[PDB]
Amino acid sequence: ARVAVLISGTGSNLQALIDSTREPNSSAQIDIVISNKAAVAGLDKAERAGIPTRVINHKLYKNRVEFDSAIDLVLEEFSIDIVCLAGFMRILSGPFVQKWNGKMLNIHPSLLPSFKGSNAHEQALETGVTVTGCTVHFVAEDVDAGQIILQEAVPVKRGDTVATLSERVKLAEHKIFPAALQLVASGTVQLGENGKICWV
Ligand SMILES: Nc1nc2[nH]c(CCCc3cc(C(=O)N[C@@H](CCC(=O)O)C(=O)O)cs3)cc2c(=O)[nH]1
Ligand SMILES: NCC(=O)N[C@@H]1O[C@H](COP(=O)([O-])[O-])[C@@H](O)[C@H]1O
Repeated sequence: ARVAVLISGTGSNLQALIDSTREPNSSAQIDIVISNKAAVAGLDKAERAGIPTRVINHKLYKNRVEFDSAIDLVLEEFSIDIVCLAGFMRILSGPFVQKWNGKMLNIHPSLLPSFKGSNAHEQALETGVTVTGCTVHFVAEDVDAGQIILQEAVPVKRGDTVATLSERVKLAEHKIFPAALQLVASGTVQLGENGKICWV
């Protein structure tokens, strides 16, 4: 299966996916990396790995649908089968999500359904949980509400900050995102016709 990875920043999740998809038994190949932001470290990581990159600046588009259309054009250019959102921070439009239904995965740094949104660690710390984690899910129109593929729990230590908690949770993200991508790319896991996860 042919994979696009969408990023907005550092790209540690991208790097873990590069490493995993290059293992001999990988059912996935990363063929394009798309950032909505110029000059982020994730682009350097892609270039170092010899993977093509595109920058599609959302600020240059009148609305989400036009921006998503520009992304979709590149996905078609590279005959992409599966999209991974890896630190990509834009909400995607309904029609784009529908087109890619069952083919698009996101990593989120909480145990969904807790702490949806862009500041999950801030929320986890404010709430005072002692266990947080990360989630890979299929992307549905409602943000962070699509079907869960894998999760991993991560402890919150007393005195944690976003810096220390995010660091600990990223170690888990780097395990479950490659594992989830392999499950979907191999056809082991799919989004069922009933909209529920199906393990074949
Ligand atoms: N339809 C849909 N889109 C998705 N995009 C992402 C991946 C991103 C999930 C998130 C983005 C934001 C958000 O508020 N984005 C802002 C910009 C934030 C920023 O400037 O950094 C926006 O898009 O206007 C909060 S969580 C997941 C996901 C999903 O499940 N469904
Ligand atoms: N709303 C999605 C979200 O918060 N994504 C989170 O952004 C970070 C990106 O790190 P990376 O650029 O090093 O992969 C990761 O923690 C990812 O789960």
